Amino acid sequence: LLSTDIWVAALIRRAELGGAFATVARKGDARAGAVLVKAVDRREGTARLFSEATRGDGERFWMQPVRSTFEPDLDAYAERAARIDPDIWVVEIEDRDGRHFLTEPVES
Repeated sequence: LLSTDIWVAALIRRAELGGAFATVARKGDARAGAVLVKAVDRREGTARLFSEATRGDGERFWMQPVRSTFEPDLDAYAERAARIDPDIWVVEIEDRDGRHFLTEPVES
């Protein structure tokens, strides 16, 4: 369907327009690479990590494959994810409200 780099450009653009700091921490495969999104809440001093999942009808949503108030656990997960999948993208978003700027549904 849509090349990952196009989707990543839209996410970065949206986050930057919202006042967040958004950067590509790992540039994966342009056309079909999976994406990890690390959303850091600057105010609460906490962070979340989102990975891709699908519903029994093919609809895309975001799941949290690891949950921790200790940010280095999310960094440990991202490093392992890039060994498991060398085509993976990692996008880090730093926002005053911890917004992830994702348009697809998210698992709380």
